Amino acid sequence: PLTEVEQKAANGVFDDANVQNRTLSDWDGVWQSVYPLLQSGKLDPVFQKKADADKTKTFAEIKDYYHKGYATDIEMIGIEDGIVEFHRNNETTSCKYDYDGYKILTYKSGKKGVRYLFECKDPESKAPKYIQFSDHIIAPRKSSHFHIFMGNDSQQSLLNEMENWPTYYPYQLSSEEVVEEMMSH
Repeated sequence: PLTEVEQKAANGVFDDANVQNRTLSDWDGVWQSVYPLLQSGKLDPVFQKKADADKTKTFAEIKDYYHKGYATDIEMIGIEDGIVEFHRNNETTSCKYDYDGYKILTYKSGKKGVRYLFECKDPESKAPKYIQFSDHIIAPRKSSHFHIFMGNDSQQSLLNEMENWPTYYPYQLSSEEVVEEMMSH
């Protein structure tokens, strides 16, 4: 169900002229952090396969890399009617985020990605001032999973973040299915 342009953009290959703005509604739904799967051992098959297929890397290096990447105490995210909710252990923050457009990034690998930028302008909210979505999509399309960046300093600080990228799949997916997607999608 992917066009050549979408399929290549998914793999970090695209012309900048094909990148288009999106809206918050692309990430509407209830979403679950993948971090507990890593911690329980349920992602081990993912790292096992990757380590096997790549002769220059080991299981421990791969798992540690995703441990840094996935680490977060934000267990779920809900997005509905313009509001993003961050669920921690019993505690919950939210904001009606403003869209701020996107930024195209060229990574050290020469692959490319796009960050979709939002800002909380509610002086009453306790949610992060700036957030960014990255999900291998460069034009309007409902997301099937996403990486999110959050902070209070600047958008540019987040643009540089490459170590920690808390990651979220639809909360209705079983663990097997989240594993299958990480192996396949």
